[PDB]
Amino acid sequence: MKVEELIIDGFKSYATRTVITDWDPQFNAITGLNGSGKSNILDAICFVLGIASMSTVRASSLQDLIYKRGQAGVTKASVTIVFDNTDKSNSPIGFTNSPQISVTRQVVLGGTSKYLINGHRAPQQSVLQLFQSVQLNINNPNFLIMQGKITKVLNMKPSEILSLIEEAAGTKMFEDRREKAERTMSKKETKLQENRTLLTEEIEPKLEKLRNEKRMFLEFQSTQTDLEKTERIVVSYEYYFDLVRNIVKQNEGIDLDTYRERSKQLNEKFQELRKKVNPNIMNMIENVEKKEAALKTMIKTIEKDKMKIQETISKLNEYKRETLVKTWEKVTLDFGNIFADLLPNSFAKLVPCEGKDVTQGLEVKVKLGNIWKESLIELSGGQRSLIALSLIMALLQFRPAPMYILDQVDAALDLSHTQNIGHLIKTRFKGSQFIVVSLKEGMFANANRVFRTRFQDGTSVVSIM
Amino acid sequence: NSSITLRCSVVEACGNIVAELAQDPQTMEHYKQQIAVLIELLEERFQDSNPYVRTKAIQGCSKICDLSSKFNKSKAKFTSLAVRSLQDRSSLVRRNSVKLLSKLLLK
DNA sequence: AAAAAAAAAAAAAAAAAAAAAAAAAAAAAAAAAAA
DNA sequence: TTTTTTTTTTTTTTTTTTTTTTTTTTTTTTTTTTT
Ligand SMILES: [Mg+2]
Repeated sequence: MKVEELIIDGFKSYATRTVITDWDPQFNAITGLNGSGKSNILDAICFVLGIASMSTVRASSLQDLIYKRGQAGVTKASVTIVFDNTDKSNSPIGFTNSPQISVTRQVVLGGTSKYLINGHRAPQQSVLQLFQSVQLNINNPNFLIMQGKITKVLNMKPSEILSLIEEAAGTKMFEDRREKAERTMSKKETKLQENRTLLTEEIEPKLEKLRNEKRMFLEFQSTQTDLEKTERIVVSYEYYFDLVRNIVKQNEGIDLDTYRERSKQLNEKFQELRKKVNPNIMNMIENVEKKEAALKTMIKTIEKDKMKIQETISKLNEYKRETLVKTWEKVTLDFGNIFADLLPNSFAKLVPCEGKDVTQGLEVKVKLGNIWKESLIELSGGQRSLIALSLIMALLQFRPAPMYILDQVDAALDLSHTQNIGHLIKTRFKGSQFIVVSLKEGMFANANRVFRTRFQDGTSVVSIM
Repeated sequence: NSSITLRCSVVEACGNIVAELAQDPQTMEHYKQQIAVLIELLEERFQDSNPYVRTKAIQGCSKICDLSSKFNKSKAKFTSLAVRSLQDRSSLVRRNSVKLLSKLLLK
């Protein structure tokens, strides 16, 4: 995904529609005076790729990214980026049949942002999954060194140095999804446990009361048949026009008073069981029996579902660990060789922490000569810049991300190492689009494309120098 | 009942049940107070907590005001309730009150 | 020609992550006293 | 003259709360297709 056009509308120092074209796929270099808008170009690229923590875009809010906080006529802030797809090997999934991919993020005042791909709207998970497939994740980057953060890559905790190798291996998108999966499964597990204890306390007691009144309803239906036989015989015998004669000549000579008090003693049980049990309890108990059986089948399938998901993530963790070790060996070898080529008579390796495992975190260890540095706090800003640059280029040598953004990685390097970094990006590390902001001429004089940035009339312009 | 949906249901039910009993020769003598208590109930439901019930009340009042063979006394009270509720908190109840005022001004 | 269905937008409430601030513990450095 | 003890200061790590943004649910509005 080589960037071909970048369209910035209403961003931090950009008040108009600025369209930057003529991007060379090998090495682009942004220059200009101080306060011109170079890091705002890189902040626009970070913003179109998606940020959560707005301190890396240098804002305290989202309306702080619009021009003059949106209170100067430009009430919207939209960033458009266009990617070329003549190389289908680094193309994302599903977008192979489109030679150009446009992504735009818009934010207006008051509300929050909204994304669109190729003109058509999309939520943030779609564009985040689009950019997390060519390892262009901004929320945990292995390609973005912002301004003043080149001498601080070696100050990182071992989980972050592990996460860079994890993003190179391809398993960081599995790791954050696995942690989200465990959290979501815990929340749905306590919800299902509340539902199970509600089923145990509130349903089956009422179900056995329903079974009790079911068997009393069979008794009441026996008395129902008793009424519609005996009371029919009774009202036939006091009615006495030929059918009543035919139903008299089967039971000739039934005693009147005993039949009358038997009718009364049947009707008193009837006026009791009329307010005892409802006459439609059989369809009701069939309905709630089907509901309880389907409910318990659902709970069993949910439990087997959780067991299958848990055993599958436990099986995937082993392949994650094996590809992490296989990535880490090649990356630390190329780390040592690139640091030996940049700074002569030196070496650097990535080592698992003392006593713990490789998948717990990694630490940089630096050799200058034949002595091992016990702590890397005693190194200069230029040496730490070279170790950080050699680590990022080792991650390039494993699996090259398409866009490497470097905001002033040469602020602590001398005039020899700056020209050597420019030469090694122009010659050796082909295979990625480099967007470097520099002020030292030895870096952007070895460039294939140079964009000057200037401040005029209240806005910023980008001129192809 | 604390559910919003059942309150909006029964408010729309009163609105549709007054709005259909407008053809004359069986309405104003067969049921006279059962329809007046529902008109008064739709007037009282302008003050419910969730604004969807207020919106359903105003919409029922606006579909009452179309067919007028009777209850022309109630239209002035609907006008008073609409100009009172023209400055509520939700935009939905305000917009539907503008629609109700336009409906009673056209007719 | 009208009605129904689907998609998008709006409002209110809740949750998660990051940043800033605060507190506690550990280590280092300096000064003084005693054998 | 050296070691030990006490006090003070600084740095790092961990914890807590709030804010902003995002997500979820329901309802409303708009557009398109079918009877
Ligand atoms: Mg800058």
